Amino acid sequence: LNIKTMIPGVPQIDAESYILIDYNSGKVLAEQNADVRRDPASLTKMMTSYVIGQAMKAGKFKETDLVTIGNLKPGMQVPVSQLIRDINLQSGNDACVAMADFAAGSQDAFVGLMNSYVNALGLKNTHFQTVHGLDADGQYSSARDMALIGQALIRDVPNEYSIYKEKEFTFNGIRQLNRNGLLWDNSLNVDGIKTGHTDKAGYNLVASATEGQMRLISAVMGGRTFKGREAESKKLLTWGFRFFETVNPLKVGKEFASEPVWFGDSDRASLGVDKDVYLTIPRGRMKDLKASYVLNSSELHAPLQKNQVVGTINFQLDGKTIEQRPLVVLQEIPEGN
Repeated sequence: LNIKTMIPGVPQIDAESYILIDYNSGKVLAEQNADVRRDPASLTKMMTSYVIGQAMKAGKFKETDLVTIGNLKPGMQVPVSQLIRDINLQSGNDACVAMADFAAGSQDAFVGLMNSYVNALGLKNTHFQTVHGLDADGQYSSARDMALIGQALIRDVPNEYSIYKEKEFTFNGIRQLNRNGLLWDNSLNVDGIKTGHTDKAGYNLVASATEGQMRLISAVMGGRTFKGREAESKKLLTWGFRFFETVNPLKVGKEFASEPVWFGDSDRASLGVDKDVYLTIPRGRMKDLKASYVLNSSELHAPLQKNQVVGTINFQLDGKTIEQRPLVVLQEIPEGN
């Protein structure tokens, strides 16, 4: 029933590894060697910028604060806004060392923070050695881990992430461009990430684009040619938006169902979810998306705690449950008698 339930063929991507994920759902739309350990090269500055965003989020320093350059010439004073624009748009290696020392006291302690953020994110194939990644040796990542770093940037530090769409900034009366060529592509709404090239790392790009409420993240690593620098990723984004859509069937705190309660201070339980429901399904099939729920006991008896789990919501497509979520009590019901 062949055109409704059709599974699209993934385009040909000329690179060694790639992954395409939906920012909200976390769904994996396409993947090839996504867990293979490779050199991220200057994609390493994504994690560097993540750690800086977290420090600014926590109030440790601000954009208007002044940084002294040490061992861009030594002893000049540069605002944080400039140094992080240099890191984010230009990938400047100087600015990474000046910021690591400002923020963490030394490079090594900063590297120590990079790698604990790797474990906090759950990344299983990334490890850093320097703040900048210049050393063609020894440090590694994967297309999957790099896209997950991209997502955490957008999610955890939105004030850091908003800097990556700036097209230009002025280092000292010197106008500097963002190096991410996809920002000027009028066919897409790209607002991110990082570009990097090393003869052994190949061409690498972590991009993010939006269409409607939908956000996609791609990571292509070890791209083989100059002319596919931007084009390969643009293929993959475009493909993902053409065949898929992300819908949001249920938000936190909304009443999904209502069920009778025995023995409490009220006779009805307001039921829902404790986390937002985002799903990624084949474009155009929403009106076929059905939701239903099953309870774990026949009668809901009091007491009920707020966010207690009393069942499961089953999201279905073609008689296929594509996702299940815990159904929770949205408002506490103390035992009445």
